[PDB]
Amino acid sequence: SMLKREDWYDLTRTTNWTPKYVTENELFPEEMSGARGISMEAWEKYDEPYKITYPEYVSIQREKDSGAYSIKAALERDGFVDRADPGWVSTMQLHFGAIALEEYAASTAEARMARFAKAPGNRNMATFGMMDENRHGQIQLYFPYANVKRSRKWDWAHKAIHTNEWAAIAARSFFDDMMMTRDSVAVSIMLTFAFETGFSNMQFLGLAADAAEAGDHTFASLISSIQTDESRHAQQGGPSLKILVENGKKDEAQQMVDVAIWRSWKLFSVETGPIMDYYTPLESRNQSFKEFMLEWIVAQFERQLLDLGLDKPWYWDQFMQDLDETHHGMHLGVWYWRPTVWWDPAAGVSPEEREWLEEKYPGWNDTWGQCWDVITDNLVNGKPELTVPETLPTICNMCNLPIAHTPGNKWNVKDYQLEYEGRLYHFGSEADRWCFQIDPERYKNHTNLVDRFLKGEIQPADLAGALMYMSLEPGVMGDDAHDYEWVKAYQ
Amino acid sequence: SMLKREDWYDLTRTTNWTPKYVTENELFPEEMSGARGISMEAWEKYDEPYKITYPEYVSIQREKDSGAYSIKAALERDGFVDRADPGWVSTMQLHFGAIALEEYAASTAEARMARFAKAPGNRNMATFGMMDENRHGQIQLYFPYANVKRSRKWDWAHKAIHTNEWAAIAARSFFDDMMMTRDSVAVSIMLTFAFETGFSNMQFLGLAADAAEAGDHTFASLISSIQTDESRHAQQGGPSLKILVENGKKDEAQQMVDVAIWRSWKLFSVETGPIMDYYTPLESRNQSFKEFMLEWIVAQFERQLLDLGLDKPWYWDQFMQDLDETHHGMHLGVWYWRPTVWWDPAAGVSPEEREWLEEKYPGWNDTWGQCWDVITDNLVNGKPELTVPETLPTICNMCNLPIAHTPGNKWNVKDYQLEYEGRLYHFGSEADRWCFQIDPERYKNHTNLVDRFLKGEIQPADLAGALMYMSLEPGVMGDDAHDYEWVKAYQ
Amino acid sequence: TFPIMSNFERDFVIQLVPVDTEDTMDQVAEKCAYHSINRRVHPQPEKILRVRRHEDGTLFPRGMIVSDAGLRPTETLDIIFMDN
Amino acid sequence: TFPIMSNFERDFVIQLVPVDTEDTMDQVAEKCAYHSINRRVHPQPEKILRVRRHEDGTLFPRGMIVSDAGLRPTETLDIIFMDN
Amino acid sequence: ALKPLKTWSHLAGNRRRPSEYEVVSTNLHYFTDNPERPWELDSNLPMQTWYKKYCFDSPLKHDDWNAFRDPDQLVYRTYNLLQDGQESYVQGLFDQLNDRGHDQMLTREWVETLARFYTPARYLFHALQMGSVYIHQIAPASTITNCATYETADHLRWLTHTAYRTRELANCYPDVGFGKRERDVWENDPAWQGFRELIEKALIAWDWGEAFTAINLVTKPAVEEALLQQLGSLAQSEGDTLLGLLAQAQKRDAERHRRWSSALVKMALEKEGNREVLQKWVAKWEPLADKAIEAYCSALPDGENAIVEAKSASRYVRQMMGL
Amino acid sequence: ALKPLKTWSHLAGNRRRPSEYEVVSTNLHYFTDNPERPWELDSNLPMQTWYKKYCFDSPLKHDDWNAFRDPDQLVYRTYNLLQDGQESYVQGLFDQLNDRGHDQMLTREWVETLARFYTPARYLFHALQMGSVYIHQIAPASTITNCATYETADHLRWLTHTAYRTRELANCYPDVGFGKRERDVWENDPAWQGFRELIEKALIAWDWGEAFTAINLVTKPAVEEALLQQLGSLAQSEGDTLLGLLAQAQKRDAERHRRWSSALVKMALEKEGNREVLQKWVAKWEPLADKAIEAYCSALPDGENAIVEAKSASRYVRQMMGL
Ligand SMILES: [Fe+3]
Ligand SMILES: [Fe+3]
Ligand SMILES: [Fe+3]
Ligand SMILES: [Fe+3]
Ligand SMILES: [O-]
Ligand SMILES: [O-]
Repeated sequence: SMLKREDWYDLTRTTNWTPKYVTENELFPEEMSGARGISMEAWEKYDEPYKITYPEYVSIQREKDSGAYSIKAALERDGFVDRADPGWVSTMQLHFGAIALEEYAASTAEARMARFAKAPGNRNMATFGMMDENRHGQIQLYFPYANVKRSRKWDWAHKAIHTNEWAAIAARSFFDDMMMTRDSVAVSIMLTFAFETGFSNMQFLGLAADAAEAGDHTFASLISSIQTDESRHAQQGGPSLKILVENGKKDEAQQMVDVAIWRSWKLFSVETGPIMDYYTPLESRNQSFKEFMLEWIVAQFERQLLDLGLDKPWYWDQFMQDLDETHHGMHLGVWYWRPTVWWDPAAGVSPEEREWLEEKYPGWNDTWGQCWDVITDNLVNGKPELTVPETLPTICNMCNLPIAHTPGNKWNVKDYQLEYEGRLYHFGSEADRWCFQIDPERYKNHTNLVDRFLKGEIQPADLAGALMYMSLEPGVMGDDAHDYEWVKAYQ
Repeated sequence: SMLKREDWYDLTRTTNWTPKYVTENELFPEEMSGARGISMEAWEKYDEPYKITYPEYVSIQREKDSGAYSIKAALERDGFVDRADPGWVSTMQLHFGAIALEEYAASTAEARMARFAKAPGNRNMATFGMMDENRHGQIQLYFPYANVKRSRKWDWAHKAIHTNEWAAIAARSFFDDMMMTRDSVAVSIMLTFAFETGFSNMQFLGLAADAAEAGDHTFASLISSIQTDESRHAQQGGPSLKILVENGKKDEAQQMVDVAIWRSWKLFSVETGPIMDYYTPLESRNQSFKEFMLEWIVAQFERQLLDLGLDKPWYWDQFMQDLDETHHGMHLGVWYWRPTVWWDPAAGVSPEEREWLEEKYPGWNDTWGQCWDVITDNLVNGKPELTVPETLPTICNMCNLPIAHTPGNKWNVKDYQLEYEGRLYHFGSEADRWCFQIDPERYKNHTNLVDRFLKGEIQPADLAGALMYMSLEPGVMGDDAHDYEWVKAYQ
Repeated sequence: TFPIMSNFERDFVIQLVPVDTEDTMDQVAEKCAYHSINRRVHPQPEKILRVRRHEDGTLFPRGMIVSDAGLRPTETLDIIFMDN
Repeated sequence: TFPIMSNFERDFVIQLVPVDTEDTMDQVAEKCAYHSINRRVHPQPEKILRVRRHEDGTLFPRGMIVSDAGLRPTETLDIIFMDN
Repeated sequence: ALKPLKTWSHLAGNRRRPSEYEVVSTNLHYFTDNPERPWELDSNLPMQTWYKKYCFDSPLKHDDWNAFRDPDQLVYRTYNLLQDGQESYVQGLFDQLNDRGHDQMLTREWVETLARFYTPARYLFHALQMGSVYIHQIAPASTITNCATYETADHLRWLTHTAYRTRELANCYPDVGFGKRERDVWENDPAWQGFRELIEKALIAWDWGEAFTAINLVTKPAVEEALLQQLGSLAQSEGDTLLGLLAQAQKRDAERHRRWSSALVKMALEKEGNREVLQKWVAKWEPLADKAIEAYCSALPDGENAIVEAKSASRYVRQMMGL
Repeated sequence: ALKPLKTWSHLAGNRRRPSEYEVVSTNLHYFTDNPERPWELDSNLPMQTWYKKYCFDSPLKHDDWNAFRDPDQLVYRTYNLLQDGQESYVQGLFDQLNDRGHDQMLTREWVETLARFYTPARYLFHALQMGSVYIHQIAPASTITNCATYETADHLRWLTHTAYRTRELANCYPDVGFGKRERDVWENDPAWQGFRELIEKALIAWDWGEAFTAINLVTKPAVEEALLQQLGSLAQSEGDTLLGLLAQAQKRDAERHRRWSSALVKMALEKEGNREVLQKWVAKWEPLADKAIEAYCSALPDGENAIVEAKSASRYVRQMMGL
């Protein structure tokens, strides 16, 4: 006979002791634990709501890989990827490059909590968390590797985060901030709660649906499998927030959440936004990126925050408005500067696409449309060179993303500048600037790509220089995904 | 540490003993064992060339199902089957109905050898054989069951072999002859060697390729998985033939092979033939059914027979010629009598289809084309009723398939009639008639569908009567697969 | 009422045809044609349909009746095109 | 040679524009336009391009030169359409 | 026009969405469609006669044998999940007890007991394999057949354990005869003859109901109580920890065969006359079992007790079925 | 234009088509790209300082740590295949020995030994889990990290066994304190203090090379020789067959950690000065291990011998690495 889990579970996480040959602070250094003056005993209240034990883990996850990997081997020799919509191929090439190594990096973050959390529950869950991201990183390398002979862009699944291409900088800027350079409690809040529970879970759901809809079942299976691992470790932040709120730190807890969500949203608005509203074919589109944000992301956050005794962040209304705008900026930025990324951006401004854009976002043609008008005439009128850039946009010093917003008839592009210790910083929103102001020691001597350019760190100090600096050469440098085929619609 | 298989394998099959409380003949009754006067000791020479042991089996086959079933669950909600070529859907509906319950029946056949073989090697292999067909039957029910709400034709995966529809009779006529009603040695020869090793292995390969090519990966995975189980038990016949030849029974061994192959070929020519040359789309076609027969079936048989000290069967040249003909007859029969089967036959005589037919089979339009000409005019000229029958074709008393052959300008349709004990039998070939003559006690009072009709066993004694007798009602009764859409090509 | 098996010329398949013991070969031929002519075989109206016993090639005159033919029930009959 | 950040009217994005310390506002405007006009913004030739400091809204005269503007390196500048 | 259904047509009135077990297992035999002519061939073929005689004319009768349902509800897919689990455990045992030199630690006396009482079991186990596989091919319904199918695989499973451990023992003690001597032990040792007679005789009971009783209700509990329960206990108390665990392992399979056996008997009892039919077959075979348990257990240490215990434990199996 | 490649660009000159292990495991850490500023933020962040100090400035040096290769070549997929196998075996043991009432059969004396010497191991095992997971996050290469990743999972694996068996023991003997008493034993029993001091101290060695040595080369063989080898042998000879097998099981994991440890040391020896670096760390920590093996094994029966055996077996691990 076997015990029922409930009967012996607690003993798995009954592992705290009172050190004696070294001191608590030496065993649990504050910079790594973030115990915040709250006692060991009070951290022992930490109670993960989703429980699992080693034998369950290896059994359940053995089956998950069996599936995922059999699906891939079964579908490999049909090579779906050779005949997929190219906005789809692009979606995939972007995903792998932006995520694979960061997923792997996430295991270190988990390892952070696994050693340094004073909550024994957290330490164990994070060990499983640590295994989870070992998987994600691993599988999200194994999968793209099937395509390395089709194009060098697939090498970026590995290489991207080893480069200074601007998107990779933006990714690392997010991740190192959220999960690599903070204490254990912090990571539990900023990564597992704010980012994984708040964004990347629901994103992965949508991404799997879209993969399916596109006829890519290898990828649909991949993504959906990974997604089933999420809540197991994504849960870790909640209990931490409970302890913090119940013990005199509601504000500190608030501040981390405020920072973690804004930073998540910015990165989300360049990675998911453009894909939803521009790369996925018109007839494959269930809802707008704004619709998806409001349904599956925003309400949940409010629900979570309310149940935890926290408030909506100060910037929440701004964030609402920004759903009409930010990602359209991000997409225009990416498309216009398309030689600077490692996938082919899809324009997504055909007439039919444009009425859809106009429906989901009333005022779009009156604003975003204007820029695209000029892009379009230029392409009709055999002047394609005015659709590629001769300079570098202003980079936000927080999110490391272009500073961009409404154009056209409702022009509202702003820079939330800040002078600090005789250096001028640039910020793409009030919130990005605020993130620096609450903790400047943390960002102060970081330099964005533009700073580097300006300081003589990029040599030759021209565009071709910036291209080598960013490890990009023809063949990975991105161009229009449908090879301009949407232009024929205007002649 | 573990032993290497080689070291202890023999002990798994060191299981014969000399009975004492009952007699050998009582323990191994000749009608069930077919020991043929050859001693127990001499049967112990039986040495299966592919070896496996219980722990290997359950481990390896656990993984096979994990895969196959995950592929199905992953692809289910996309419902490929709703948008597949209908010649494909038909191919599937025919396959399941003709094969599923017979596969399950094959486990009894295996069980036959597992109890009654005097070769201990055979008894064990047949136990694994018995498990194999338990799988095949089971999985080939689980899979079609996903479609029961799409059409009642899918119920035939279960129901077919419980009916008196003419194809089901033809199937059971083959299988009960080959594997259900013969002694153990016999089954090892006629089923595992002649049928499984000789036909159904290579067929399954082709069927999986075709499934893939059609964009049906659930089915491609299904078929190819089953196929990997084949040689494990398909091998059983060879060693039996060796023992028989080495011991004074070359002729008996010959005769079984001769019978088993012809009977296999006839059934093959109505099940696989039409599908290859008519249901699969023109541009999906790798080679002709005749090409496939010569490459993957015939040469192998000659190789097998030569290595075993046996001769090519007496009818071999006839069989060669018949590759130009038989299946075209079978397909015309099936199509013309399409309300009498449970899938929609695909005509496959569009102009482009017809030049392909003419290339693979020079003389086709001059012969088979003639009938199709008349069918075609009739359909152009708004007389569709002359393309459905008012009588029942002559059934062969061996193969229970229509008696049919070349039409048109090279007319060569023959009946190999035989009067025996004051009853007249009809036979679709010299070989079918010969199968009866070498062993008439085995077929004598069997009645084909036509015999039944003629004797008053089908009531009402009209076509609608024969339809109920065969359990067929509108909704499963078959019609033209592409709903006549190929007629537009002629106006 | 007598079952025979029709092997119609230039068709691909032998069929069950009920005939009458009283029928003439001519009338056998007609009853057969019904199931072959204009279904899978082209008419030949410069031609005459003859009836021969399939097993041995024996040609029956147009005018003889089934009763007198020496036929085994279910006997196969070739139905061929001729000028006489 | 002086880096500024161009926030061109009706464009969507701030851009890095090298200008010269010697340039007039007019000539700043021109160097900016190069990267916005006919790329993502429609020309307005009944209009005059003016330069204002983004942080506080301060409008520079067409004629003043960069040297005299009080600009921090990398300062963001609004480039707007006017009639005077 | 015939409408699409929610499930297979034969399962169409059920209220409960059928399960995997039901969908892949039920109403599969077709030879029972034409009791006058089981097989699509001449009706006087010896195999027609054999099924008519030994399946259809069985005194053990029911209107709807296809109604039978395995309590464990095994299908192929779940059979291999189960047994792969269980096999990892037993192959685990083999691997790790080897490593530790478990065979080296056994006494000369116990090594002699193994050769006499343990090894030759490959013959008895293979005989049950042949036994259950005959039930398979003559049972009147696919769900009965399947139970027999899996039990046949378990019987092969036990044989395989025995074959494997026989090498290991031969490797450790080359002068005992392990792997060479067993046939003569099986054929000539008084301890075995009880069983050999039980099983040889049982293996020629062709009637399916009599096959089921003789094999699954009479012979199996006797073989299991003697060779698994009594030998395993002995093994454990004699320092043979491998075999004590091995046997307890194989007894899991036995408990499962008993479960489905019980289920079948429960089902036969729905019909008047069947208890009497089953009880009569039991009374014919029980004496031979008694002889088997007597001849074997008595030659063990503490012999008389092993006989008493095994006799009533095997008896107990049938009492609980109501027989 | 850049041509498509046969494999990842970083693996491009190899001759051998890279393996799964290579494709998913190699050159993954990015914080080692900018030793001056590991992380995409300000370079004076405490975490910048920590990696600079404890990863980059390690006396244990190599030009290309990314060249490291796990001898067992574990990836996540094959880690779970392996351990699910091994877990079926151990959960098998638990299930079947229970069934048999194995805990009931143990003597009062041995039940006391378990509570003192066996149960409190949950603390020591969890401490190693924390130990190996720190190596993970500060090792200078993804292939080193991965080895530590899986070993952390094994450490949690051992803890979990211990936690489980502690309930079972508490269920069988409610008046012993199983599950309640262990912290006080861990914290206050002379038998434990050797180890507690070894591990508490080791857990604050931040330098990755020193962490690796202190944990994987010094502490682990001492914990493994004392708690698995000596306690398991004792268990077996004291009639505790479960724990004798359990411990032999967990020692499979230990042998694997030793294999990769050995591989790493072999690799460090390519570079002059590293043997001296490793030997110096060993000489600092070996005394604390000696104290651990002494304090623990001496309180066992036949105590002096357990100390001698464990001392030289753990020593042996390092001698074979050449250290
Ligand atoms: Fe992840
Ligand atoms: Fe995650
Ligand atoms: Fe099969
Ligand atoms: Fe087969
Ligand atoms: O994740
Ligand atoms: O098969």
